[PDB]
Amino acid sequence: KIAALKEKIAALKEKIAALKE
Amino acid sequence: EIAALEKEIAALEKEIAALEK
Repeated sequence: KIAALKEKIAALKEKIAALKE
Repeated sequence: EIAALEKEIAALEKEIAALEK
């Protein structure tokens, strides 16, 4: 599923976003 | 397009590398 990956990246996006700030 | 979703993973993966550096 496209959402499947879209989700994973959504997690890493939030992870990096965390460390970012 | 799923190949682009998984490819993006490395994107957020490399970004996380910035967390350290």
